[PDB]
Amino acid sequence: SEHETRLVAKLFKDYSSVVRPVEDHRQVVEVTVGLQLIQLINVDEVNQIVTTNVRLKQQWVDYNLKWNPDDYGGVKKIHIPSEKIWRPDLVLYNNADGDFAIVKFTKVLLQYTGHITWTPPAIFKSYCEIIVTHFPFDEQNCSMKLGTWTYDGSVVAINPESDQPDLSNFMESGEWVIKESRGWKHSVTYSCCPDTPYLDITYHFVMQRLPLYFIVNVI
Amino acid sequence: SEHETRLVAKLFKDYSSVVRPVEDHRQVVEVTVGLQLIQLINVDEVNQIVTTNVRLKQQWVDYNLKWNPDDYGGVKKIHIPSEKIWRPDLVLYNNADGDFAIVKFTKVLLQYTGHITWTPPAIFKSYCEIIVTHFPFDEQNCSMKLGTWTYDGSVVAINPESDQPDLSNFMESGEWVIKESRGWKHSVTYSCCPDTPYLDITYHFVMQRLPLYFIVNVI
Amino acid sequence: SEAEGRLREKLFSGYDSSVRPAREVGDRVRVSVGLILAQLISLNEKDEEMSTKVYLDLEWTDYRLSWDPAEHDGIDSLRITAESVWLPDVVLLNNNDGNFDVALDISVVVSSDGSVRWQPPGIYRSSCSIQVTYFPFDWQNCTMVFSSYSYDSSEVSLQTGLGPDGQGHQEIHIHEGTFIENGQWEIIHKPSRLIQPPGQRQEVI
Amino acid sequence: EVQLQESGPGLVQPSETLSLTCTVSGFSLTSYSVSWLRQPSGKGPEWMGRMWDDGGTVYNSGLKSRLSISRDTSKNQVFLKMNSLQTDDTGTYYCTRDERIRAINWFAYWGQGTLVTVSSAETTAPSVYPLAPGTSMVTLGCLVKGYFPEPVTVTWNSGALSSGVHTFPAVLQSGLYTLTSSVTVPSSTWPSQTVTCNVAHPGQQHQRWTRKLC
Amino acid sequence: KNEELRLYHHLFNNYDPGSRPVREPEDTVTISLKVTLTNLISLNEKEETLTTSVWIGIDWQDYRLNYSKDDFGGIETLRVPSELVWLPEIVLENNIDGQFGVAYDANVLVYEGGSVTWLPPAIYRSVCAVEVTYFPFDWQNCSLIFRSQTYNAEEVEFTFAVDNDGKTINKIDIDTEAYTENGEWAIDFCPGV
Amino acid sequence: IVCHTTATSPISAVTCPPGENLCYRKMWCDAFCSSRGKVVELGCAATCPSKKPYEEVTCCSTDKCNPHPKQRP
Amino acid sequence: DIVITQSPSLLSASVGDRVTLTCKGSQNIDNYLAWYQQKLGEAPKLLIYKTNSLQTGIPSRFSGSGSGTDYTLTISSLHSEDLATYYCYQYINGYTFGTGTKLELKRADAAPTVSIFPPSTEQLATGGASVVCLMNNFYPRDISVKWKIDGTERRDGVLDSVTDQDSKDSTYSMSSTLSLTKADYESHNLYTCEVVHKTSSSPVVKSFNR
Ligand SMILES: *[C@@H]1O[C@H](CO)[C@@H](O[C@@H]2O[C@H](CO)[C@@H](O[C@@H]3O[C@H](CO[C@H]4O[C@H](CO[C@H]5O[C@H](CO)[C@@H](O)[C@H](O)[C@@H]5O)[C@@H](O)[C@H](O[C@H]5O[C@H](CO)[C@@H](O)[C@H](O)[C@@H]5O[C@H]5O[C@H](CO)[C@@H](O)[C@H](O)[C@@H]5O)[C@@H]4O)[C@@H](O)[C@H](O[C@H]4O[C@H](CO)[C@@H](O)[C@H](O)[C@@H]4O[C@H]4O[C@H](CO)[C@@H](O)[C@H](O)[C@@H]4O)[C@@H]3O)[C@H](O)[C@H]2NC(C)=O)[C@H](O)[C@H]1NC(C)=O
Ligand SMILES: *[C@@H]1O[C@H](CO)[C@@H](O[C@@H]2O[C@H](CO)[C@@H](O[C@@H]3O[C@H](CO)[C@@H](O)[C@H](O[C@H]4O[C@H](CO)[C@@H](O)[C@H](O)[C@@H]4O)[C@@H]3O)[C@H](O)[C@H]2NC(C)=O)[C@H](O)[C@H]1NC(C)=O
Ligand SMILES: *[C@@H]1O[C@H](CO)[C@@H](O[C@@H]2O[C@H](CO)[C@@H](O)[C@H](O)[C@H]2NC(C)=O)[C@H](O)[C@H]1NC(C)=O
Ligand SMILES: [Cu+2]
Repeated sequence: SEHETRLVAKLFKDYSSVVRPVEDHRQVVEVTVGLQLIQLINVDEVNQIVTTNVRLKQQWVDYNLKWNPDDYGGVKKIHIPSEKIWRPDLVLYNNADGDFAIVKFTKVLLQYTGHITWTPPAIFKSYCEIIVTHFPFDEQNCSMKLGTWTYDGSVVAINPESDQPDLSNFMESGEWVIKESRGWKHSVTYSCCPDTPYLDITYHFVMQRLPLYFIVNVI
Repeated sequence: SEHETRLVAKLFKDYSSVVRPVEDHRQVVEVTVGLQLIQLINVDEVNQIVTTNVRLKQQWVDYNLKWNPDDYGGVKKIHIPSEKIWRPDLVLYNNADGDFAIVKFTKVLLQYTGHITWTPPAIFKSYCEIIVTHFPFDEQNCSMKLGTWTYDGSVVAINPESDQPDLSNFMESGEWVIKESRGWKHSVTYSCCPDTPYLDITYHFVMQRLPLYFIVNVI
Repeated sequence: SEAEGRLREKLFSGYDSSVRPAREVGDRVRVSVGLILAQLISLNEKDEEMSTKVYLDLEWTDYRLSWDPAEHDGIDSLRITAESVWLPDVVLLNNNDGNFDVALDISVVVSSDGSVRWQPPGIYRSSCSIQVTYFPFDWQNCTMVFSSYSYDSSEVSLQTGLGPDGQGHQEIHIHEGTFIENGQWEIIHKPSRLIQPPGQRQEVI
Repeated sequence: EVQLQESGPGLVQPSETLSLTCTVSGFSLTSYSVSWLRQPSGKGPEWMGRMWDDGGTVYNSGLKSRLSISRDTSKNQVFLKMNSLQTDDTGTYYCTRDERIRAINWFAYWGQGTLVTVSSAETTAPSVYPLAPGTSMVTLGCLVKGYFPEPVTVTWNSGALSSGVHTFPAVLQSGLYTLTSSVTVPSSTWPSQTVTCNVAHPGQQHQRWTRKLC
Repeated sequence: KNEELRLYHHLFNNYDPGSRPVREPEDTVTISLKVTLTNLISLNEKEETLTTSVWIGIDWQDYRLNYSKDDFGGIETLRVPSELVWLPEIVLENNIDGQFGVAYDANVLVYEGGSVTWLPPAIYRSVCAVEVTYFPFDWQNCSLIFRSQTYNAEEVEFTFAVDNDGKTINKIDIDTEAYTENGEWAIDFCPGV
Repeated sequence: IVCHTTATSPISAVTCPPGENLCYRKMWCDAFCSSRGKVVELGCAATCPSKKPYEEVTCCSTDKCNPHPKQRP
Repeated sequence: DIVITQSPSLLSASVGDRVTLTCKGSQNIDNYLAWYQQKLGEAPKLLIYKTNSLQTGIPSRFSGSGSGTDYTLTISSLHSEDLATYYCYQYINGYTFGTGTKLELKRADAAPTVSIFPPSTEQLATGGASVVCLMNNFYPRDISVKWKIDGTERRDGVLDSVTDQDSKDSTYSMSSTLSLTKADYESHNLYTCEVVHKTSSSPVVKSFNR
């Protein structure tokens, strides 16, 4: 506690959360992004909105937040308020009517190597096309396009943690079964700028309805 | 290019938003109050609540916020955050279940004479005695009693800007027609205090229902 | 209150509410978790969501907040706004609406030996799997899972609070003359358990 | 500007305490951390601990129980107390001023270093044996053995040693020092002229002189 | 060292976000406005609320934020929290729920030469008086009204953005390759004035 | 045949797979077309790609014949 | 913690030469390497930190470079004042120091002036019988010494020490001793000291009897 108090005071005495945490402005901050789907809260076919409970793990190295553990009694990791540090501004591009960005600023785990792990919770109300023709026996391919809103791919590169979303903590929905899921990183190019790519990670879930209820109560 | 920063710094170096903005404490702050009605949002006969969109224009002179324009390059007006300055605490006395006071703290326009104009938006849910006997052809006289909550008439005096509310920006309603409107200032005396009046401004609107919907769907 | 003001100013000199009170690097903060149910607000079978009004009862030792009462005018306990001390980020993990935190950060009580006791109110909407099969004659088994969002089991150790007799009263507490009874649901069993992990966190359910 | 005068006892008995003091000049202890380094005889340097500018301390985990560091900002002093000393603790001790960048520290200035030797042997006078061969210039010498502690001073005729003399470093054996010295002298000079080594030992103000014979 | 930190200190160590980027008080700031409609979320005729998600592109010159890339290692853009710069305080005047401002405070981008760009996303619930006369075959003329909450027309002035062809985008911008139609309504025209 | 491709980042010159013999470039507007310009896609095809109603397509057989709009063959 | 090794252990160089010293870690040091110089009887002085940054007031001769686990210090033109020990150390995970590189002045080869001395009778009267063998003004310092008594090699009781480079001629002087009791000494009669050095293909021998 005494060691960690000293450490936190010394880390944040001159920290700036405005500029990117690189040593050289020509370097790219590389952010690993992992989506954990905790619960599929709702599907709204009328307004075409999918409500999901997620944990959005982000990992990156902050150059200025290194320390030597032997200076601080063997403290190898600390927990700090995430409002103090620079963070990537991941935005849900296909937000329907929820929050575009993270709003629950939980604690960041910071390691002596400067590696930061942040795992904020979120509720995503994404917008996706709903195909109702076969209802109730339909299946929906609905997606979440995540990307840095104001940084382009030449200054902050985002990489998916795994080719699939994390479903280990997923609570079983009572009306929809996730047939499959997958995350793809994309790198769009524009006619202004042959050099700078624009990056996004689109997670998608193919979910199938459990029709039994509509069989009993309607059919 | 730097004189407005100088002006704001000079004004607020020793400002206090707690004391009334008068030269002598025995003086009365004269506040001009003007209700602008932007939209009659709703009328609820079941809970007897009238919901309206308003701009509550307030004008008063802050004695300490004068400046000489020639000291500042001919700057005759500036915009200040209203949280910085003293403000009259107008409260909707007949609040039903909304906000009692203003909560959108927009900027005030401050002139070199010390004259402050503040035009906060508000949504008022006033309590109105709905009369249902003649329903649906009924006329409702609904009122908004506004006044300073904690200051009495010997320290803050409020004066209506005009005999009538400002309906110039009023969006026409789909179910009620405002037949007339009128603000009356009242001063009341209590047995505690022969000397100090208590002041309120009651605006009222006579709204007439358009009966056609209820003629079609019910009669 | 001269002595209380001076003691309060003494304790928070150089204190950091963001740093957990582990004296040695390997030390774990033991946190006792108890629950008092003030009102079972509702159960909703459409949202599979149970709404409850509760008081938490969190107890831990912060060595930085101990003092000798005989020196400080016999003051043997102190009441302090909770924002100013280190708090375990105990949150309702299985909440349904994204509200993890307590409803109101009321003051903690600090004993002269450094025991901190905190009883914040909370309105919670936990997710609860509904046994629809026998509705309306059904019974339900809803859970509230409390855990630190940040700290590992190597940093904060949870355990169930004891009863007034000091027995291992692993239960939800319900005061007979205070509990707001529900018109549709009757509480039958109200135990609690500490769940060990299989980098990992304990849970109190 | 920046100076760190480390000081303390040279010889220390086993199992007792050692005290060292570093006196700072050119900067204020309230704004620069001070750290202690140790260089065991025959080994590379190692870090023992740091007195922080804010008044806290941190220690090497292997020395945590044996070390204490403290400071007095009123006269710019930093103190190191160590207990349970052993022969393995013999070496050179440096105080250093540390630079910082955010939470990263490195040693930027050093003291001149104080040699601390852990031993129990008592000061002893040297014997001075002549060294002559078994049968333009030939080397002949003197063996100065059995003395303690360091140093020992050796000259030849006390005024005529000249640059043709070497003083090979002393060696510890059985807790006492042994040294050798040699001079180059003509083959006819050393058996006839009183070529003599003069040796002195400040540890007990001892003095001897030994000629060359065969 | 990080050149971005030098540039940030150089620009903002003596910057006042409370005053307009004009050299003389009688100068008007010109704002270029673009609205990109991402989704038409709903139209509720019972409450007469149109719910839409938009991106508001706002561009202006701020001479106080002028730098050359040659002086700062070739930096051509800087990202800054929007609370740190002067903003024209654009609001949706005809909202119905009392939410005047944007949903997310995105960073502004400061380009060399003093160009400031802001692209906040917003959720808006505007008033739309519903003409029910021919329902269910009806069409509705909803409108979005953007104005500065603080400044009059002599202080802040609007112009429509100009596309890469040089043509003014005097309308709502929608991207054909990603726009998903609403399940109840379609958009026919979207002029701006 | 060698063509520019956007499959790699940055754009790179690549020999087309066997059978395909036309370099092509496709463009269209997205939400950012007003500031970033049109999307650009560069690569190899055996036949000129189908045109969506709003897409712009060009096909050619020379090497390097499909440079990025801010580049040259 | 990160282990550090330095090479070469000794480096003979002449004034004005460019010289490079190498430091290698067991793990990535992430450029948190520093170099400092030490002389005999002198306070250590920091030369380089963070692999590139010169300490204020250091001559521009010194420049550092490296990455990952391999780092180097270079002197563009070796001055006479720069003959010293150079230590690299890391300050990112613990504090660990290299073994040091002793940069020393180049010298023309010289054969050792070898001699041997029996324990004098003044010593034998005390019971001590330490034999001694000397090798003066040789270069380079690479030298090997062996004691033989009645032809049999001896290792027990053998000790040796070598001075640093002579301030005027840069050669080295070495002494070696063989501690013996009077009984052990009288048990043998032939004694010889064998010296191996680079200036000869065969070792030099110095011997005595009786
Ligand atoms: C539900 O809906 C969702 C939507 O929400 C659906 O999701 C879609 O699912 C598709 C698969 O089902 C998926 O297509 C994949 O996408 C892959 C990722 O594509 C991106 O990355 C490519 C690789 O870049 C990385 O690697 C290179 C070096 O290799 C590095 O330099 C880079 O830095 C990266 O690290 C990249 O090439 C690609 O860009 C090209 O494609 C874009 C269009 O997709 C163009 O805009 C862009 O300009 C690039 O175009 C180049 O290439 C194309 C040919 O693709 C060419 O026409 C252009 O002219 C130009 O040259 C993206 O940025 C991608 O890797 C996959 O590619 C497979 O298929 C293609 C054929 O289409 C093959 O060429 C390719 O080799 C590969 O096929 C096989 O590959 C291996 C060969 O052995 C083999 O192991 C493997 O199994 C394959 O068989 C493929 O396109 C969509 O991306 C995804 N979309 C979204 C929006 O998420 C989902 O399917 C639905 N699910 C349902 C209904 O159930
Ligand atoms: C959809 O709704 C919008 C908003 O209601 C509507 O645009 C407005 O339409 C009204 C008519 O209903 C216009 O009012 C008049 O328009 C004529 C057009 O020639 C003007 O001449 C009128 O005179 C005033 O304005 C002139 C120019 O400003 C002045 O010279 C003159 O002195 C008067 O002040 C008057 O404006 C109104 O102008 C438009 N407003 C806008 C911004 O377009 C639109 O027509 C509806 N569209 C559909 C397809 O239903
Ligand atoms: C931003 O700064 C640059 C550099 O000072 C300005 O460019 C100058 O513009 C004036 C007027 O057009 C010319 O006379 C100068 O020759 C230009 N100098 C250079 C070096 O380019 C530019 O005008 C400034 N822009 C703003 C908006 O303040
Ligand atoms: Cu000015």
